[PDB]
Amino acid sequence: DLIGKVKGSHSVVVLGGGPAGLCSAFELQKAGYKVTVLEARTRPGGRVWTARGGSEETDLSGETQKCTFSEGHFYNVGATRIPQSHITLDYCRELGVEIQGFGNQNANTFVNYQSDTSLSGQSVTYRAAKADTFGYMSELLKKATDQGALDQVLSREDKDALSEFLSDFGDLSDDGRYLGSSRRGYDSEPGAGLNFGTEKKPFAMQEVIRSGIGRNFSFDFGYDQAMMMFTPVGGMDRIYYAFQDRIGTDNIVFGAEVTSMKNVSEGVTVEYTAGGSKKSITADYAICTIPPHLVGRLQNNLPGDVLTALKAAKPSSSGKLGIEYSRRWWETEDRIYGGASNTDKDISQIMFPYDHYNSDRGVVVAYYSSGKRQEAFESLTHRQRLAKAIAEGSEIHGEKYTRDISSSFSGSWRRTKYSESAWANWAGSATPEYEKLLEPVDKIYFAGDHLSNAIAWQHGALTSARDVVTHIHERVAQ
Amino acid sequence: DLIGKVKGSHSVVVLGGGPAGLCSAFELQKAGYKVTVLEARTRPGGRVWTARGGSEETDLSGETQKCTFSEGHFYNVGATRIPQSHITLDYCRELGVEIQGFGNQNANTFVNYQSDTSLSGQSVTYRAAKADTFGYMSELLKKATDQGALDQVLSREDKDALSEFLSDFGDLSDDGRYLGSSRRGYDSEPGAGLNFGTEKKPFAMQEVIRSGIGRNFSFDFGYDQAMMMFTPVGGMDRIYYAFQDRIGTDNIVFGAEVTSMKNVSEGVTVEYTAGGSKKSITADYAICTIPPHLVGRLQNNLPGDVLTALKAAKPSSSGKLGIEYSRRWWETEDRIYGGASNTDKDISQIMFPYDHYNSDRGVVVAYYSSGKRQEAFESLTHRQRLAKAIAEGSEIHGEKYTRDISSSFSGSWRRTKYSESAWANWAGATPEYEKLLEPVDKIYFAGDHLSNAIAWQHGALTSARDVVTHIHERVAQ
Ligand SMILES: Cc1cc2nc3c(=O)[nH]c(=O)nc-3n(C[C@H](O)[C@H](O)[C@H](O)COP(=O)(O)OP(=O)(O)OC[C@H]3O[C@@H](n4cnc5c(N)ncnc54)[C@H](O)[C@@H]3O)c2cc1C
Ligand SMILES: Cc1cc2nc3c(=O)[nH]c(=O)nc-3n(C[C@H](O)[C@H](O)[C@H](O)COP(=O)(O)OP(=O)(O)OC[C@H]3O[C@@H](n4cnc5c(N)ncnc54)[C@H](O)[C@@H]3O)c2cc1C
Ligand SMILES: Nc1ccccc1C(=O)O
Ligand SMILES: Nc1ccccc1C(=O)O
Repeated sequence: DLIGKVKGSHSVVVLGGGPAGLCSAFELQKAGYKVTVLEARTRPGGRVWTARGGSEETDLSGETQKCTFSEGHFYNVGATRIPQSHITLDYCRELGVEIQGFGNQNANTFVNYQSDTSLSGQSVTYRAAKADTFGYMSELLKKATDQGALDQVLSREDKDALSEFLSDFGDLSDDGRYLGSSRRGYDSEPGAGLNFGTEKKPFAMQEVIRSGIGRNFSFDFGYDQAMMMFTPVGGMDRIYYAFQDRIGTDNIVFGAEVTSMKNVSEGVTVEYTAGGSKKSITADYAICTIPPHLVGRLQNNLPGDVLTALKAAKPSSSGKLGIEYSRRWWETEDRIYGGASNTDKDISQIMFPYDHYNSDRGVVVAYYSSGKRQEAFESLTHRQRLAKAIAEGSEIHGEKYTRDISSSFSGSWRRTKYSESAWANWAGSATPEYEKLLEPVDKIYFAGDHLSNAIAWQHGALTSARDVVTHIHERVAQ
Repeated sequence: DLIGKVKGSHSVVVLGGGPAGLCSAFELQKAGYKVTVLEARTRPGGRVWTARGGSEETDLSGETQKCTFSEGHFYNVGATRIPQSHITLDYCRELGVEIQGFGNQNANTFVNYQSDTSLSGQSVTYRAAKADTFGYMSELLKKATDQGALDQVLSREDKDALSEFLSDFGDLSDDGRYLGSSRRGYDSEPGAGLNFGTEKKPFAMQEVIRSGIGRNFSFDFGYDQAMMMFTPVGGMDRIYYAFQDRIGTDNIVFGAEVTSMKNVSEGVTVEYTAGGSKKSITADYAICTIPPHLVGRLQNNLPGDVLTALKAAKPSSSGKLGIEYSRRWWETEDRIYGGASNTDKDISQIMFPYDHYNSDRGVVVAYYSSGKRQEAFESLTHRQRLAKAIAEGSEIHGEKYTRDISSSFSGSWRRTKYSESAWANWAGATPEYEKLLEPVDKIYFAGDHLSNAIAWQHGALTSARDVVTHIHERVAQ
């Protein structure tokens, strides 16, 4: 469907076997091209990397971690969740990669933030934080409406409609006050007979407002984050092993470290080291998916203004750490099944698993941070990272967070070879550097999530691949 | 564990093999009681009923439906979703019954309501509706705050903190106005290069308010509805087949219509018809989980005031209708994976499946409606119910709703077999509810109708546990 069949013989070399490079290869093959993918790593998928039992990684600081998670247990060190709009889902369909729901919103996970209130550092469930925030917000807006404050922008009918909504939205008393709600939850669960349970009591208005316990609620609305969300059963990398299988390992050189990319008379020549040897491959066209800050390191004959453009896609920090617990305390004690706790601490968030519900063990993502709050972990050894994660996590979920730990494994994307970034931020943000890089450089085409309007999304890398393959095809057709 | 081991030889006859009965028998057996369950259906589970290929049901009007859903495809005609706090999840663990997420909130499903606006009968995604509703709500509160309307209840610091939340929560402009948002979604999806996509433009403040487009938002917050929600993989009934297998089919008589229940000198005697044959069983105690409005039909020696209390638990209407499509158009076209569309139409809601994502076919719950809006379907034939469900569904999801239909299957709880109600609606804890919590000598009542979670498995299971506990303490005395 992407493009028609190609007439005659035509070759492409793809640099990088991440999502953009594998998608490119896949589509080019379908159309009848000869394709070769050159991947530096020994796995397919790039920044889509799933940590499981056996995974070993040596980072740019020379520390080697060996993952020992139990069979079936894993976490996604990069890409982990997909919204419904993204072409990633269509590819899961085409490739036969089963998906399942990803818990991107949960009433029972915690918020915990510092403030000049008695709620400072205190863990509060989302449903409680929500009921209080929306209760007092609805009360206040109703107060202003009744007061006449909005008489110049609302009719009398409007005011009565708005009021009705606010009473229900905020679960207000009959006289317009927020006095609590069953929406907060219960200290004792409603049962049978005369066991009515006991609601959790509300916090006071000023402390709710000043605590900032609602600071993350808008996350629920993000176009790429709103429920429903999805993820492949058994890891996000299953998409890229499905791509690898379809392309054929014959057409993918793993452990191929590209060192040179040059426009030549016959197309593009790419030199790479694989198996200790210097190798060369020439093809009619090349699709370069190596992260833009790493492309400059190659030997090349790219024009000055292209090399300057590449530098404007600044690299960024992000990272995760996952802990296998031998007891699913979050489910058994906290009644949390998936979702994420959120905090202002460096850890940023604690993400609970979306598989093996009610089982005996599980991996928790003890932190997923970015920017400044990932810089706080980058330089730390793995052991140090873990200690900092458990310390900060115990401040949110209690002592239980320190118990029943089997193993752990971290990644910091700025510190990981062949990435050296989580994703690009273009200086000046389309920027002129981004625009420039959409243009082919003779027979060299750039592709990847940085050359999309969904940077840090697989959809970005995949729509980039698809656009580039379409361009090459339309050129070949003439 | 619920109760310690009983001493000696003690028997209990459980009437009904739905959740309350099966839980009762499970827990009693575990403590070492002799237990026999009598279930009128062929299946266990009661109002937990999952329709699959081969399912056949003749309702109280004499219409027989035969489900022909493809292998592995189904829908829950009764219980379908579980919140994290319910003991239903604990029993799924105990029983080894795999659970998965249930899609109880979706940004991409539609709301569709009648109003005296141009939005009347028009489908709007939840994310568009929310963005507009919360965008304008935040603008209006921020305006009032800035104008000094709330200076008597908020300090300057409070005002500044509230304003900060409001701009974020409403995605307001730098000058405090709702001007639209990427949160609404995109007419054209943002892609690569210069394919920026095109944001869906906002409705006006008046349109939003006067359409009542946000009337269903508070559903998201219900204690028993808030995400995350769960459901057994492959159907809710799988809980009750798991109970059945633990209890053992030698201790359950299916096809066993109870016709009498009496306190007698030897304990409690229950008469039932099974295979057209009249049978009788006597046990030391009975646990009666038959819906309360049905209890009066039995030959009995219950006190008058107990027969009167049972009549206070008024039956309620609810039903559903599933359609198998040979194409998953909701996923492929509408980018809807699970969740529900909501409406003021009789259909009430259209629920999209939480399994077989990206497959070639699936079952849509074309309606799940209660009260007035189920009465509207109850007396219709299934064919008429289908016709509608399709007409109204096509008004929300377009002409595609009418195409690629394979088969269908409906249930209406009031019209059906050994239920004759979705759940109890007590007249006016009421005195009648309270009265029925007491044994009637050696006869105990259990069910979701004697709980603070009526219309939840949690309510039936906690009722069963309390009854079992009471029987055990009594034997201990
Ligand atoms: C922390 C984090 C979280 C994310 N969250 C999500 C999410 O939830 N959902 C989602 O959809 N997306 C998410 N992503 C984004 C997603 O991972 C990327 O968009 C996608 O991986 C980009 O694909 P790419 O092909 O453009 O680049 P990459 O994945 O970076 O692929 C580039 C490839 O080039 C290779 N390479 C580099 N140098 C050489 C060399 N010298 N020679 C040969 N090969 C080389 C690399 O090994 C790599 O395989 C996340 C990413 C990170 C890191
Ligand atoms: C439309 C609908 C939606 C619901 N949604 C949910 C949901 O999403 N989540 C949730 O947890 N729950 C939900 N439920 C509620 C759940 O199904 C009930 O709470 C539960 O089934 C109650 O169990 P019970 O044992 O009290 O009664 P029942 O399930 O009604 O069981 C009573 C049993 O007695 C039997 N019986 C009747 N008469 C006789 C006879 N004379 N002799 C012998 N046996 C007899 C019946 O066949 C039946 O098996 C829903 C219910 C309905 C109908
Ligand atoms: N894709 C991302 C970009 C930024 C923040 C979070 C994510 C996340 O989905 O993990
Ligand atoms: N348990 C029920 C009670 C009433 C309304 C909805 C449901 C439901 O969960 O579908």
